[PDB]
Amino acid sequence: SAIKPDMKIKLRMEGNVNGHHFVIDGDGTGKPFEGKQSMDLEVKEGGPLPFAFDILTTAFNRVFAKYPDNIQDYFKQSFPKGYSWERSLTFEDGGICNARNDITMEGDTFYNKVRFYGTNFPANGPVMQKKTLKWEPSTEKMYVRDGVLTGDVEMALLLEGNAHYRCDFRTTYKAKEKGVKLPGAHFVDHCIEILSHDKDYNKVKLYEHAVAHSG
Repeated sequence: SAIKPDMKIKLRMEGNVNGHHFVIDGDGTGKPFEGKQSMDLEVKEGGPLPFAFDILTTAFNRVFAKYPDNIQDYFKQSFPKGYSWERSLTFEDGGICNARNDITMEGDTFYNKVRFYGTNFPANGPVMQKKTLKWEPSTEKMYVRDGVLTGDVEMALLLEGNAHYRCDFRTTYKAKEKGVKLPGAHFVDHCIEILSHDKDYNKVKLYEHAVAHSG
């Protein structure tokens, strides 16, 4: 009821990876009930980025997921006040990232305040050498841990030379308003894709389709 079938999205990300500082703006639209969104991104400071753009893409909102009637939708029930999430990303060669997003809504627009910090990526590894191609489609497991809604996903970045580079996500999600009821455990399938880009990934168009289910 707060959430319309078509919503606009505004975003700013600030961050630092291996010491490199950057600022990225996003402008997008999506369909919350169909689980589809896309976004145009533009690096404003720090470009051309010296690391694989792909590590950032899942930090650029689980409101855009199709939920069936039989699973409580914690994210759509969080609005208009909104919610926040914090994520750790643990890569198999020791790279580590922490990201957060604080999401608010004004009228027909979501605003996103995103922070992304990464460290310990080996200078000779696929992230700093820009050898990544895409994330594989994934399944996030949603459950409650110590009273907090938690999503785990085992992610894989396809690399040049048909190898995958693995990363474990853990995200915690918290409604701003007390007493939004927690859902039962469930799954969210995701597919995220870079649809287009320019030479050094200073301008990128991103898309995600996500669908909640019970297994």
